[PDB]
Formats: sequence, C-alpha cells, structure tokens
Amino acid sequence: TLQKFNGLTVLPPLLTDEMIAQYT
Amino acid sequence: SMTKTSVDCTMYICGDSTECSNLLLQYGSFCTQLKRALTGIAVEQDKNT
Amino acid sequence: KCVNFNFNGLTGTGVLTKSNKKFLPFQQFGRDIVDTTDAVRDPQTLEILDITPCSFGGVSVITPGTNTSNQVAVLYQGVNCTEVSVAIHADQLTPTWRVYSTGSNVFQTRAGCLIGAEYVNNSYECDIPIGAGICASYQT
Amino acid sequence: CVMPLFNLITTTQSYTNSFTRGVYYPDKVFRSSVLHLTQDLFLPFFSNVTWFHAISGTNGTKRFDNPVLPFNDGVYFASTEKSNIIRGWIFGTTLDSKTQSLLIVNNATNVFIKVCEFQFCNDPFLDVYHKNNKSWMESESGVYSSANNCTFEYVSQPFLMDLEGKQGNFKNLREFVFKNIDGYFKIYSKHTPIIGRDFPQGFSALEPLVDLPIGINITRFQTLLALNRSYLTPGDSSSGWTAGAADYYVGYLQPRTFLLKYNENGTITDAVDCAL
Amino acid sequence: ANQFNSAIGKIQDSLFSTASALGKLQDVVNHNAQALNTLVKQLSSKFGAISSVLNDILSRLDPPEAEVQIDRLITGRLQSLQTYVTQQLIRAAEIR
Amino acid sequence: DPLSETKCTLKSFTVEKGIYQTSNFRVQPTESIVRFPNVTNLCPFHEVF
Ligand SMILES: *[C@@H]1O[C@H](CO)[C@@H](O[C@@H]2O[C@H](CO)[C@@H](O)[C@H](O)[C@H]2NC(C)=O)[C@H](O)[C@H]1NC(C)=O
Ligand SMILES: *[C@@H]1O[C@H](CO)[C@@H](O[C@@H]2O[C@H](CO)[C@@H](O)[C@H](O)[C@H]2NC(C)=O)[C@H](O)[C@H]1NC(C)=O
Ligand SMILES: *[C@@H]1O[C@H](CO)[C@@H](O)[C@H](O)[C@H]1NC(C)=O
Ligand SMILES: *[C@@H]1O[C@H](CO)[C@@H](O)[C@H](O)[C@H]1NC(C)=O
Ligand SMILES: *[C@@H]1O[C@H](CO)[C@@H](O)[C@H](O)[C@H]1NC(C)=O
Ligand SMILES: *[C@@H]1O[C@H](CO)[C@@H](O)[C@H](O)[C@H]1NC(C)=O
Repeated sequence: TLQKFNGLTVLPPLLTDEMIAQYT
Repeated sequence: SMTKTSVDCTMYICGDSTECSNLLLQYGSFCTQLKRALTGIAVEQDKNT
Repeated sequence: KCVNFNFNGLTGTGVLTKSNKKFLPFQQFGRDIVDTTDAVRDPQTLEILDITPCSFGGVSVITPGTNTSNQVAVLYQGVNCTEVSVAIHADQLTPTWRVYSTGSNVFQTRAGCLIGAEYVNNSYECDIPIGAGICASYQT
Repeated sequence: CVMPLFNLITTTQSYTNSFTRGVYYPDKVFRSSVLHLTQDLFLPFFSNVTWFHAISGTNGTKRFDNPVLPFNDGVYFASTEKSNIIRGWIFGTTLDSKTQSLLIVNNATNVFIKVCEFQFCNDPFLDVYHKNNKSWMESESGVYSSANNCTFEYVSQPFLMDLEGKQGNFKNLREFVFKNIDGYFKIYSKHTPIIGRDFPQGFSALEPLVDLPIGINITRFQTLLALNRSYLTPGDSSSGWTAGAADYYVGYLQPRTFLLKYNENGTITDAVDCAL
Repeated sequence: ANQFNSAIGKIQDSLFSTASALGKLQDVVNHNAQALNTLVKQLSSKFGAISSVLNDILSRLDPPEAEVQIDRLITGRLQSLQTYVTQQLIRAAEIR
Repeated sequence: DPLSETKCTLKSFTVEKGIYQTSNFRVQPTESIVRFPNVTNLCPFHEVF
C-alpha cells in the first residue's frame, strides 16, 4: 500500500478485490 | 495489472482558458491519440487480470 | 460553492472551505507537494480557506448498439450522484444534454454515477463492462 | 559630526565557522511536511564568516571599530550584545549625496528607514546620552550632515525587541539576512536566545520581516555604533564616552541549492546543503 | 504432512522480512505515482514563457505577444503528456 | 443527446454495443469573487486640490 487536481483521473479495475479473492 | 489512468488534454494543458484551447485546436488530433492510447492501456489491464 | 477567486493577484477556480490548516504570520498561500495551490489567506479577515477543484471527470455513454436500440446510459466517472443531481438542479454541468432521471434511474457505482440503467438484484455474466464489478446489458 | 578623541584600536577580523545558520524562508508559500528543493541565494553550510568586536576597556582604551564592508549579492548579519550597541545600517554605492543611499536606524522603540542622498562623515555615529540627567535619548547630528533629494521615508515598528531579560545569555542572538532582488530590498530576521556563550550549534529558520520597493543599486554597506556619555559601569569615575561589549559576524550569500524540510506546521525544521 | 505444515507456516514470515520478492508490486505502484506526480508537476515549468500560469500571461501582455508565450506553454505541456503516454505504453507492454 | 455526441466522436452514424469515453464533464463556476487587503493609506489628493 502506497494528481486529481488537473485533468488526471484514475479508473477503477473491472474486477474488485472481492472478485479476485473469489477466483483465487 | 497496473493502475488504469485517463487524461483530459484540454483540462491538463489549457485548463479553463478559452483562447488557450483555441490555439490547442490548431495542433489537430494530437490529443485523440493520447486518449485512445490510455483507453487501450486500461482495457488491456482488465484483460490481463 | 464553485467560484472563481482572485486573492491578491492569485487567480483560480474552485470551492473554498473553512480550514483547520494554520499558516505562519507571513505566509499567504499554501502549495501541495506538486506545487499546486491548496490554501489561501483572505487578505481582509485573515481567514484561511482550502481550495477544492470544482468536480470534474469523464463521461462514458453505454449503448446497446444503434441498430438494436437508441437508448443510452450515461456514467459520470468518479463522482457521487448527489453532486451530479445538485449540479443539474443548478444548470452547472458542462455537457448540456442531461439525461432524464426518474428516481429509479440514478445508481451509484464505485466507478461513478450511472443514469439511465435500472439496477437488478440478479447477477449475470458481464456484457458491457462499466467497472468496479458492475456491468450493464440490454435485457428485459 | 563630532568624534571624541580615543585611543583607537585597529579592528580584529576573526574567522569562524558558520555552522548551519542563515536558512530563511525562500517565499511566502506554506508547505506541510514536505521536502522542498530550492535554488536561491543561501549562506553555505559550514561556511566561513568574519567576526568583529566592539568593547570599551578599563585601561582607557576603547575598541572603536567601524570598518568598511562590501555587499556583493546578499549579506548575513549576526549580533550578540547586552545594550543594543548595533543601532542600524547604511546601504549604498558611494555613501555620499551624489547617489541615493538607504539608511536604517532603531531609535529605542521605533524604527526609521530612509532612502535619501545623505552626506555622511568619516565616522558617522549616533549620540546616545542623558538629557536632564534623567532621560536616555538619542541624536542623529553625527550621522549625516544633511539629507537632500529623498524618495522613500518610513517610520514604524515601535518595538523594543530585547525585552524578556538576560536570564541565560542576553537573549540577543540577532540574525538578519539582506537581499536585493529585481529592485526589492528584503530583510529577514530572527531573535534567538543564547544557551551557552557564543554561536550555539542549532537550526532555526529566519522569518521575513520587511520588503521595500526601493529599486536602486546596493554594493557597499556598513553598521552603526553609538557611544554613551559615561554612567554605564557602576563604580567608575572615568568621565568619558564608553560602550558595552558587543560582537557581530558577517557572512555572504552564495547561489546554492538547499533541501528545506517543512514540518506539518509550515515551519522549516531542517535543511540540507546540496554541495557540502 | 508435518514438513508441508512447517513450510507453509514459514511463508508468512519469509514473504516480507526476507525482502527480495514482493518489491515488484510496490515498484509498480510507486512508478505509477511517480509518473502522475511528474506529469502534474510539469504544469509549474515555464518552458521559456514569462510564467507557467495561463491567466498571468493573459493579464500581462497583449494578445499578439501573448500568443507566443501561450504556444510555448502548449508545446511544453504537450511534450509532457506525450512523454507520459509513451512511458505508460512501454510499461503496459512489460506488465502485459 | 449522448447518443448523437457518441456518433460525432466516432464520426459515424452507426454505433455498436459498448461503452465509449465520450467527453469530460465539469461543474461550472457560479459567480466570480475578488479579495484585496484594504485601501491602505490612499493618496491625499484633496489637500493638493
Ligand atoms: C481591512 O479592513 C477591514 C475593515 O472592516 C478590517 O476588518 C476588521 O478587522 C478587525 C480586526 O480583526 C475586526 O475587529 C473588525 O470586526 C473587522 N471589521 C469588519 C467590518 O468585519 C480588516 O481587519 C482589515 N485588514 C487588515 C489586514 O488590516
Ligand atoms: C504544531 O502546531 C500544533 C497545533 O497548535 C501543536 O500542537 C499543540 O501543541 C501544544 C504544545 O503546547 C499542545 O498544548 C496542544 O495540545 C497541541 N494541539 C494539538 C491539536 O495537538 C504542535 O505542538 C506544533 N508542533 C511543533 C513542532 O511546533
Ligand atoms: C458521495 O456521496 C456519497 C453518498 O452520500 C458519500 O457516501 C460519499 O462519501 C460522497 N463522496 C464520494 C467521493 O464518493
Ligand atoms: C576561512 O578562511 C580562512 C582564511 O583564509 C582559511 O584559512 C580557512 O581555512 C577558512 N575556512 C574554511 C572552512 O573555508
Ligand atoms: C526616539 O525615541 C525617544 C525615546 O522614546 C523619543 O523621545 C524621540 O522622540 C525619538 N526620536 C525620534 C526622531 O522619533
Ligand atoms: C547599477 O545597476 C545597474 C543595473 O544592474 C547597472 O547597469 C549599473 O552599472 C550599476 N551601477 C553601478 C555603479 O554599479
């Protein structure tokens, strides 16, 4: 575990961490 | 995967300035290519996962 | 409120809120790690105000294909439906083709505000990937 | 300009290490817990600064030191005294009526700053002595013969500065930085108590006090001293002009790069000299 | 079974204390953060213009003179954006 | 409407099934404010005149 002000946006992944956990 | 980002050229370069965007228009489709590249990267990240 | 401010020659746009940040007596305006203004001092009352950029984001249009149908669902990315609704009621949104909201149309995805698609409690395979585990499809 | 005769002693220019002093806020921006890398006119870390003294001896010889110093691009000034022996400063090019000169004096509480074409004498000084044998007061007769063609006048700051006392050591670590950038004279200052004897090892940023839009050349500068007409040391019957003990250091500002550390409160708590 | 249980019990300690691995994902996250921060910090560079603020150029010079400064800013910020996108494409190839 | 705007973005009259990054939305400023310190010892023109 570790911009938005000017035109830069961060898209969310299609698979949430819950779905990845279910797949695993 | 890695973080999927997106950029608005008008906002980033000439934010809320009318006659900065007016001159940015003269550079053509130099900023549709960047939008398409970032969209391709995002879709590829989803495909990877 | 989303306003344009001019504090002693420093010009910008945003929403100014009351602040808990404390400046030194001489410091006028505050900058972030990436050298963007975040706090100002009101020259008259010496108050300290935090700037938040006026809400912005992407708009994604979801179509089932123009030959199948002519309806769309619009996703405002990254913002909650309350902000979009408030901006609509104040004619503030930049795109002026505001979609019809019937109260049962506005849905809050973690990706943003999705208007035009009704949420069904069932779960089907993804058809049009909206994001954050939410997908959309043209069905009955 | 009347200068009493004294057994004049040549000024002793000691050389001492500057430690990590002289850091000042580069601008008025507020930063919270950031490491800001800035290139500006700073006093280099572990730099190597001049030291002068001004005292009156008990053998009849009084150290009357009024040297002539340059300015270059910036100046760091430090002072330690118990009776505010340093009064003010003169900045200019020729220090005569031919060219405009800046002149700062602290008169007890208030402060005068003038930009005029003064006509200074060989040893300008202020006359601080007793009126009616009851009042301490100052006269500027010995400073300049006349003041002609003045452009900027400023009188403000009725602050006595040193007021807390002399608990540890005189609380009179006076640190000042003078810069002349694109027509603006900038004065940064800091008052630090002396926990020890002289030049403590520590860090403390210099807050900006004064900005003046004078826009004229500065190449030479000098400090001001005054003499009290006796009645300073109890038990001394020597009727003569004597002054208290004082020391002052001079550095110079070089164009360097620093890595200032702003804590969460907006103040600078440490710095790194990028070429030490 | 005992050997596997002992080996699986040491996996909770050897994942972080030994360092070595687990640095790749943090490296990815830090690289993304650095790229975005540099992109948004390129907005504070003059690129040879009078200032890095559009309005500061606007209210200091006449339109015909301000055209050159605004175009210098546009070219600099476009170069920054192109650099960011190209680096993202290369890094996306590596991640793919 | 969003569909016609998507058509313009794709530069086609036919749009297939999918989600398209169309444009950027922004909440616009309502009023413009200005703050300056004070009069700060204005010039004494009355004495001259
Ligand atoms: C600028 O002038 C205004 C005039 O009102 C000053 O505002 C007053 O400030 C004092 C000191 O804090 C308050 O007691 C008063 O109530 C304020 N007046 C009003 C009407 O609110 C303001 O302080 C001045 N600014 C500076 C920097 O001196
Ligand atoms: C930074 O400023 C804060 C806020 O004023 C200081 O925190 C206060 O410290 C005092 C010290 O006497 C305490 O009495 C208060 O209770 C503290 N307040 C809070 C909200 O924590 C802090 O000490 C300052 N830090 C430095 C390094 O100067
Ligand atoms: C948006 O509104 C929702 C609903 O009130 C709230 O939970 C959320 O914190 C708000 N902000 C964001 C950034 O989603
Ligand atoms: C300070 O200057 C003196 C005089 O030349 C010199 O001998 C000494 O080494 C200098 N110190 C430093 C740290 O440069
Ligand atoms: C200097 O200070 C003294 C003591 O307060 C005062 O009497 C005198 O008028 C001051 N001189 C000037 C020139 O303001
Ligand atoms: C005064 O400063 C100006 C501007 O830098 C310079 O041209 C001039 O030579 C200077 N004069 C002297 C006497 O230093």
